[PDB]
Amino acid sequence: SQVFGVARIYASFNDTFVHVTDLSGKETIARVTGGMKVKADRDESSPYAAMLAAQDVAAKCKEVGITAVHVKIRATGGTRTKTPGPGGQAALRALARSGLRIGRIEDVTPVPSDSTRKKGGRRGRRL
Amino acid sequence: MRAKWRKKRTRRLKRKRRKVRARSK
Amino acid sequence: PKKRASNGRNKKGRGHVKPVRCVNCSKSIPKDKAIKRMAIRNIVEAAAVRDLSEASVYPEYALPKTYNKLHYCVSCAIHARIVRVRSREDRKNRAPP
Amino acid sequence: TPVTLAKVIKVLGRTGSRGGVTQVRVEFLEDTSRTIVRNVKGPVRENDILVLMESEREARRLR
Amino acid sequence: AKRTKKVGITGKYGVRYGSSLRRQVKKLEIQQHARYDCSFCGKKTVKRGAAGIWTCSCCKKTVAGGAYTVSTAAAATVRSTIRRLREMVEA
Amino acid sequence: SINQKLALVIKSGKYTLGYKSTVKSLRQGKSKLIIIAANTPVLRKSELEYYAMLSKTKVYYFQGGNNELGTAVGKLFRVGVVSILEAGDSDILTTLA
Amino acid sequence: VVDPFTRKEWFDIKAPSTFENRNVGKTLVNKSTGLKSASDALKGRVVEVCLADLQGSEDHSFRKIKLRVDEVQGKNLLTNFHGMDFTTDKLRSMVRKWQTLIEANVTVKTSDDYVLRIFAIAFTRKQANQVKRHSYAQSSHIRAIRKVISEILTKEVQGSTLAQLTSKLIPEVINKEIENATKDIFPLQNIHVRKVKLLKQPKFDVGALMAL
Amino acid sequence: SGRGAPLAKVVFRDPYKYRLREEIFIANEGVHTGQFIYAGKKASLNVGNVLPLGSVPEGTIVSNVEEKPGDRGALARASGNYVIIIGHNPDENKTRVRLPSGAKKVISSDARGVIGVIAGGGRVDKPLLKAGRAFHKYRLKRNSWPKTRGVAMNPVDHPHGGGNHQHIGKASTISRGAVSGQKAGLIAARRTGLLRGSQKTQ
RNA sequence: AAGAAAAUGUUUU
RNA sequence: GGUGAAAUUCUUGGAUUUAUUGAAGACUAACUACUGCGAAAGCAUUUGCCAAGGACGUUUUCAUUAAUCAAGAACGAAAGUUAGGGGAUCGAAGAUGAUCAGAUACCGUCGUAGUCUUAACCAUAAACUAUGCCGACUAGGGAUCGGGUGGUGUUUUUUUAAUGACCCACUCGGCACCUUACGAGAAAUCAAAGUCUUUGGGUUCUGGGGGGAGUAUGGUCGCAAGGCUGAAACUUAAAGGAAUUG
Ligand SMILES: [K+]
Ligand SMILES: [K+]
Ligand SMILES: [K+]
Ligand SMILES: [Mg+2]
Ligand SMILES: [Mg+2]
Ligand SMILES: [Mg+2]
Ligand SMILES: [Mg+2]
Ligand SMILES: [Mg+2]
Ligand SMILES: [Mg+2]
Ligand SMILES: [Mg+2]
Ligand SMILES: [Mg+2]
Ligand SMILES: [Mg+2]
Ligand SMILES: [Mg+2]
Ligand SMILES: [Mg+2]
Ligand SMILES: [Mg+2]
Ligand SMILES: [Mg+2]
Ligand SMILES: [Mg+2]
Ligand SMILES: [Mg+2]
Ligand SMILES: [Mg+2]
Ligand SMILES: [Mg+2]
Ligand SMILES: [Mg+2]
Ligand SMILES: [Mg+2]
Ligand SMILES: [Zn+2]
Ligand SMILES: [Zn+2]
Repeated sequence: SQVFGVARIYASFNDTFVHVTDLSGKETIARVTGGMKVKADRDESSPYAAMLAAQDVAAKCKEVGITAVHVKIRATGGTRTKTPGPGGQAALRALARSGLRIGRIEDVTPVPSDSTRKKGGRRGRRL
Repeated sequence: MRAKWRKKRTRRLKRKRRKVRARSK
Repeated sequence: PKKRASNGRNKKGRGHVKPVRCVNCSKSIPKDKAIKRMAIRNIVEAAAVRDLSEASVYPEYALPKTYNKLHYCVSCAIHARIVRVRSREDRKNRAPP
Repeated sequence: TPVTLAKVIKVLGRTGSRGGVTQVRVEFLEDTSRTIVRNVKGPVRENDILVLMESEREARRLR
Repeated sequence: AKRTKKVGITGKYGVRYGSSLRRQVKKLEIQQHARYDCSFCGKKTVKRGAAGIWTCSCCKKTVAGGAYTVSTAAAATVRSTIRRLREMVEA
Repeated sequence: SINQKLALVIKSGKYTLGYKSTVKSLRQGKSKLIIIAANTPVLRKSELEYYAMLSKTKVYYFQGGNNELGTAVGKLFRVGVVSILEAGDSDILTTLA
Repeated sequence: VVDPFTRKEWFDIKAPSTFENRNVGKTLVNKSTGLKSASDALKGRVVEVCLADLQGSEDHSFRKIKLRVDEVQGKNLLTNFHGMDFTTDKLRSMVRKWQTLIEANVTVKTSDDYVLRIFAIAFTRKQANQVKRHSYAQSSHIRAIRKVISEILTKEVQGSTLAQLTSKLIPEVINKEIENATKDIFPLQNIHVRKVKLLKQPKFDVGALMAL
Repeated sequence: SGRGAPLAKVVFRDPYKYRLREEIFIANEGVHTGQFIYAGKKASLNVGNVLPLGSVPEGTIVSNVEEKPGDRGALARASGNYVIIIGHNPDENKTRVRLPSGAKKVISSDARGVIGVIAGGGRVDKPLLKAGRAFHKYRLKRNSWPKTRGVAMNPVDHPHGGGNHQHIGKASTISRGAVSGQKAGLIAARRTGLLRGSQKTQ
């Protein structure tokens, strides 16, 4: 009874992506970012920017014909963080609040069965 | 001086000495 | 002198333990010495569990949890208050709070 | 600009570097089974009506 | 007795051409002049003809190989890769 | 494994080593099993299989080449094919396939 | 300035032929034109749907199913089984400290031509009266258990086609078979078939696809 | 003679006449005498077999590859060289491949290649060590040795010739549009000097 | 969740 | 994208994101522990092969064959060296962006060598438990790993039972840990760092105030970097350890 897409919230530090696609993932609908929603070069990862981006994504999705989204939340993953950015929760809450229906939330952060050498040297970032 | 860099400076000085004596005959 | 009776790590009878990278600064620290914390937070708390439940298409969704093992170096753990400097007698208490 | 008001049901505590902000859990006057946490500048006490420009932003502490 | 300390086969070159070049030539000449086990008859009788040709004195069978060794590391990895791909194709 | 059974056959039973004696045993009908080295030429292997199927004799294919078969039979020379004439106090004939 | 959603048309992904429910949803694809066909743009798409949504029962909240559009009939995308995986949440929930994690994986060919890799997982558990707090295996138990699981998976395939194995995974009879076969080796609380990966497929055989 | 790679003489039966056709392949390493070579679309993926490029899986190592179907081998023919199949395009049937120089090339999928690497690899790793060895190397290739330096000639003989000291005098990087007699030195060099950095630019 | 800059101080008592 | 904030940088020849395949090389997360094995360096995907090893069990065997060890050897992280292979990632050098008073430092973007492997070198580390090995004795305690023994044990099906797992009690061996110290120590602390002025079980190695200095010189090993061995002249009243109050 519902038309379903995929939410694809990639919440890194320094940015968040709200990328609604079809159930296949080949066809994309309203990929929008906090970098497009604010202009400060520092606030791209802010939850306010994530919320505004998710609101725009939900608006364009409801115009296209999507009514529900299965949510796939991810961090940078790989070797870098594994911890979802500050914007993922805001994007998810905003999609929920903007009239979109929500389904089957899953954390799809790319996690190595073991990694290539992580960036930073053996002494790490020294601040 | 840190002892590691003391050792490094001594090694450089020691190579310089070998080079100077080798230039001499 | 020797600050910690065993060592600032957990390694007796091994000699070598493969290193891991700190999640915060990427410094190499032996896995036995790394400060390891498990994060089992619900995938969406956001003061919004009720919002996700109301917006969900399923009755009784039973929303999932995100699991994440975090490894800190000593410097990063102390700076980020994962662990705190303790008194000499308190250092010998391995019990978690 | 949507106009929404809430009422302070609890005063959590002082926040901000200089202690100027007050943390209040507020219950929305309309759809009163809804509470959000908000950051307030002035002096706040319980059962005070706050006016909200935006409805949805869980206020986190100001370090 | 031991006739040379380190030059080995390159003692034929005298003092010419430089120690490092003679060392490289020593390693490759020993490698190319060694006898190798025949993969068909099981004898250590495979010797080089011209570069890339390795003939077994027994059973008279010759194999294409590396210039100075019967099989190169590239040869091992290509044989393994083709084996893997062939097995995937066939099953 | 097959090394233990072969060693016990050498030390207790009867065996012959080599293509000519193996074919002789097969055409006399007095061989119980023939073990062919992996690096035996395929024409020789096929001829041995033909002789074995004519004499209703079992064939086992050794995992190693002639060097490995010689080592297994306890000799210092390469062995292309072994013919077990009597198994002795060994289960090599029955513990096959 | 272009609004590409005007030239997209919706197709029904009539994805399974036997699972519970033929409907998994709809997708969109650019309209067929002179030099670019929608059936070409489709027919390679993989839709990954939860087995709970595909069976109607929430006890399959993990075990997502991958379904590949293989042939198009008139706005309906007929798919076939492409693979199956647990969800990350369930995998991370099962993996716990103070217990041994036993993993087995096999590469086996189905009855007709399908080549698959099956990943099965199991976790050691304490007995009811156990006082010891970790309940680890002795790794010879692990080797025996992995041998048993490999034999079980290799037997369950090669006697099953893709459809038979798909109908066999849903009731999880393999899991209970692993439990029965390894219960006399070590307790093994949390036996599962965590993944099915499709490595090579036969000739497209639209006749064989037409099981729906 | 003059070829680092050994050659393999392979005898096939003539499909239309009763006779043998002997072909001279370049010997892939691992190929032995008495080995059966299978050439065609239905040949197996074994070293020394000749298959169309479209008939081999991704990552296949081939040699003596045709640029066009039927040119009977153009690419990866020197000793130790090979071509990697990096992809197929069945529609508009083409194969993307990695050439020994590192170039990406698109070849018709019906062009053929021999599974494996060309034998005689590692040949250039041995120092020639002697002008005599270079003389004998080029005696069977061509009259390209020894080579006189242009700075050592007279102005009449070369652009670099002349001067009271041996020196080029002007830049040795020569324009691609220069004419015959001007192209001495580094032709159309994108850069010069010791190579510091990474190659295979995106 | 985290939070930029910060060098120096003569000798003896 | 990246950052504390930026900028270098890439981007309508569509970057970032998505989906689908594919390849390369490295690596073996989670499980993973005051857990295991090894002489140490070390060692973590499955399976096969090949040899090896400790502990336990033994009413098996030999019968002092033993302990520690100059000389002499074998192995010996990382980095580095030589020649191939490979070169995904990270990344001495270098290029750059930024910060700065300067900043060819920290931070960012690239990136050669290296990182991986083969065949040879090198032989060093805070190679640490800063604690030689063998042996005996001297507190209490509970866990844990491997083996063994016993139980009216529980569970698991096979059909009686029995192996498996678990529980209880003991025991041998091991990684450790908790308390107390008869005891030791300058103390921190230590079940060994105890059984030492009430000084002796056996044995190897090392030190004799701080520099000069692991320098010079000679020898030896190494392709080299360097390793091993190794002074003195002269100089100096402290250097240093542990703890106490600020
Ligand atoms: K000139
Ligand atoms: K004075
Ligand atoms: K590299
Ligand atoms: Mg940005
Ligand atoms: Mg700091
Ligand atoms: Mg201190
Ligand atoms: Mg160590
Ligand atoms: Mg020249
Ligand atoms: Mg010249
Ligand atoms: Mg002249
Ligand atoms: Mg000129
Ligand atoms: Mg001129
Ligand atoms: Mg002149
Ligand atoms: Mg002062
Ligand atoms: Mg794109
Ligand atoms: Mg693992
Ligand atoms: Mg273990
Ligand atoms: Mg000695
Ligand atoms: Mg190295
Ligand atoms: Mg030392
Ligand atoms: Mg002194
Ligand atoms: Mg002090
Ligand atoms: Zn850190
Ligand atoms: Zn031979």
